[PDB]
Amino acid sequence: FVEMVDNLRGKSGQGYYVEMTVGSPPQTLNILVDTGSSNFAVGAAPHPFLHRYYQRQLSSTYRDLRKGVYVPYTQGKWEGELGTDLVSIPHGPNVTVRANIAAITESDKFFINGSNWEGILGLAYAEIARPDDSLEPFFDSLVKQTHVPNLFSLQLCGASEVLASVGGSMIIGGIDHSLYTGSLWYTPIRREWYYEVIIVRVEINGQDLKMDCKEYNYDKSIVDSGTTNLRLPKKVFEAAVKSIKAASSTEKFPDGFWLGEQLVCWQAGTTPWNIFPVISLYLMGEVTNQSFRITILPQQYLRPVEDVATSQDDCYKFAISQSSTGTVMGAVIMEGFYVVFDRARKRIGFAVSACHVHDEFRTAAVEGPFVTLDMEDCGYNIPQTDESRSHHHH
Ligand SMILES: CC(C)Oc1cccc(CN2CC[C@@]3(C[C@@H]2C)CN(C)S(=O)(=O)N3c2cccc(F)c2)c1
Ligand SMILES: [Zn+2]
Repeated sequence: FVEMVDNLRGKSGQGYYVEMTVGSPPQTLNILVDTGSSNFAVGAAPHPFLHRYYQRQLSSTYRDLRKGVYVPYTQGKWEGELGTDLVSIPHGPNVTVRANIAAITESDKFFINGSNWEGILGLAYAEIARPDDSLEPFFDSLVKQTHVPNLFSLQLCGASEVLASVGGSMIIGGIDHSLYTGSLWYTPIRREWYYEVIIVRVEINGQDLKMDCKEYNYDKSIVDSGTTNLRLPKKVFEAAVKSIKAASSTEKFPDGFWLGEQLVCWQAGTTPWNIFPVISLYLMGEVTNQSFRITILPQQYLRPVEDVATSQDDCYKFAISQSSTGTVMGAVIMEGFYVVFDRARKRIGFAVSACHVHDEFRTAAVEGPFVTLDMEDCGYNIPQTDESRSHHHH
């Protein structure tokens, strides 16, 4: 799928985007690739952080749905007008789809200054689409309207006045064998809403965290290309950081470092990578009682940032952070691997990425099988609110 290799770009820590065209004539837009949301939404009015926006009135193929949408999150929000229009991905399949499109008219702390993207491509399922699950996500429309297989795969490749440029591949409708090495291991998608998975075990430098495995998935664990960090539930983050601190103890970093709010530096090329441990997440296998592990290096969890005030040093940000909404396997995890979102088979595949950052001593790894007799259920059941229970699903 050569035509789709290297079709993603971005700035380190500001997301990966794909170029898309919307309307007739086609309006070129850079769109955030987000497996953690399900709406196709685009800046549609001026904003200080946008180099352009979607102009609905200028598309001959635009159809107004005469319905607005309000999308609040913890860290930001967007609102807009719903409609449909012709959509294509120039470095994607040779097809045009009529998809739903939310024209963003108002937002707060959503767009990022310098990110070079003006919209979002929510690749997750209809269950989490706003306003409700009847608003068909883009990927669902693409599959229904064309002969494109119900699968996509992501190879996110990790990195003085600007942030480092990043690259990647979104292979729509297939798996490209040049993007990975070794075996491709699959973990079941628990439920089709977010790309929800189950973590059965966590090790830091081969050492088991020894927590009740439901703690790893409290309240869920998701694969999210739209999130930079590896985000872990409070108790898990504490145990993990305690362990990384102990292995790296010859270096006494400020508190701000471990909170992910401060860079730590070393003379160029002298970074002591070997004092930092590998992190292994064991994911539920397709077979009962089996698991496989995905192992990341500090090259994935220590994000490179070039200091204006310290240009001659290699500086890093700690990219593991606390969560109150479960585990989020963001770019920190994804950059080590080629990830296959096999929707047709309700499973997620992981293989060692041909582009992952490593050294001469260690590599990111995907290894299995690991067996457990009479394996306990590691899944958490989210308390059901009266509001969600009341929803009908016709
Ligand atoms: C590329 C990254 C760096 O920035 C992003 C900017 C916009 C959307 C996304 C994708 N994605 C990231 C996580 C998300 C939901 C959002 C769609 C869920 N979380 C619970 S959240 O509230 O943090 N939240 C978030 C983060 C920033 C702004 C916002 F409104 C919500 C990422
Ligand atoms: Zn009903």
